[PDB]
Amino acid sequence: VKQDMPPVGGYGPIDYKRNLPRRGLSGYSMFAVGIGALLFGYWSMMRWNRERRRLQIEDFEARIALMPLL
Amino acid sequence: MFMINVLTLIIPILLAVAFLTLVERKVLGYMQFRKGPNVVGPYGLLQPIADAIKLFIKEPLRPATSSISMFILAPILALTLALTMWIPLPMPYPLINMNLGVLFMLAMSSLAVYSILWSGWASNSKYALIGALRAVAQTISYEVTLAIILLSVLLMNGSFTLSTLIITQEQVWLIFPAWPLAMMWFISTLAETNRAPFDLTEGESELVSGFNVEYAAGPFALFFMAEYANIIMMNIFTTTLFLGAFHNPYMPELYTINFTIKSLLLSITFLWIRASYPRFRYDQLMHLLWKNFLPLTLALCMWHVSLPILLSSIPPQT
Ligand SMILES: CCCCCCCCCCCCCCCCCC(=O)OC[C@H](COP(=O)([O-])OCC[N+](C)(C)C)OC(=O)CCCCCCCCCCCCCCCCC
Repeated sequence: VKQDMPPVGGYGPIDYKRNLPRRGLSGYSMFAVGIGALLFGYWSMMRWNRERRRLQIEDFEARIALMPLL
Repeated sequence: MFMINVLTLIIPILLAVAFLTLVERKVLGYMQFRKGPNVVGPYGLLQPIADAIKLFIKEPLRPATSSISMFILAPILALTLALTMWIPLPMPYPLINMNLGVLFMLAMSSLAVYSILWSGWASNSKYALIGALRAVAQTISYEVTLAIILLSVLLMNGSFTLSTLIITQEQVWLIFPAWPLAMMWFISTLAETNRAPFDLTEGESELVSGFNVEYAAGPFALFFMAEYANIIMMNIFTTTLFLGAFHNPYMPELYTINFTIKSLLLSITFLWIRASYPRFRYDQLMHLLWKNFLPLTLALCMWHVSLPILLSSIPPQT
């Protein structure tokens, strides 16, 4: 006879359980990364803002020099 | 000559809106294990043309119980406000170089809500009224936090001018020292345009279509292009605010390419968010911004007003 049957040793394994691998970093790591990014941004902003203030002072004194003729 | 400039501003954004419909459909299909439109033309390049020609040869269907004057005025106001609020954006030179462009965009974003409100009220239907009141709730949820976020992030720029924002980010990006404000701003821009997961006005689950349920083809397309031009303008605004690119005065095409690809990535992130999240309830969105975002926004505003005084880093206003 010929029918639809499983083999002698059966079929392979079949999963039925929830699989969540829990990928990622701990909270301390991401918080430290954020704090370091904030500090780097603050330092770069302080340097560029001081330079921009000096440039603005230079332009203002240029206007001071040009004022009496106008 | 200024007519040439304004038409070359307003026609490519309409073409961008149509191809944004195409890109939205195709990308959203590909994130859902399927294909987008590819049968209309070569890789579906002619689908927005077919949609636009189809929608403008259909019946308008003005209802009998609706006040016709407001019913016509509301989509006109929506498309108009979506058009004359792209202007102050520097690309890298804005068409209109306003000294107070940030407040201008805030005011005209507050004004665009009235189109949704009058569309809901004008068409005499209960679902339209529900959509209009949900728009009101969304506006009172997001507006104050959005304005305080903008004020706190503009304390490092120096002034409200959008043209000087490139000079501020000439050294480093503005997302490095203001990334919590950047995240809160991104959520605020998501909730501003009634985009997912804060749709809540064109809700196809709780309602049928919301405020535009009585708007048939022709006027219905106006709200669609207004919404899509709005999301592109929010993406460009966020790119200018937090991702300022290198600008060469001799080669503006470098800045144009840079902020173009950055705004494209931001729109791709918008559609990425759209396909992956369930819809918020409109009372949970109300308690989201008023309880979680607002105290942190106030604390960050005090931090950003006490920071440049602390460090001798007060930016110039000229
Ligand atoms: C523009 C750049 C990119 C931005 C990100 C864009 C891509 C990512 C998008 C992700 C998907 C977003 C989909 C919409 C989500 C909507 C929900 C939502 O946002 O809820 C917000 C939720 C709200 O929480 P909730 O909704 O769960 O409410 C909890 C309510 N209780 C507690 C009562 C149960 O979170 C926030 O509001 C957080 C805002 C950002 C916080 C940033 C903190 C920065 C660090 C501060 C300092 C910390 C250290 C301690 C102090 C140290 C001092 C030195």
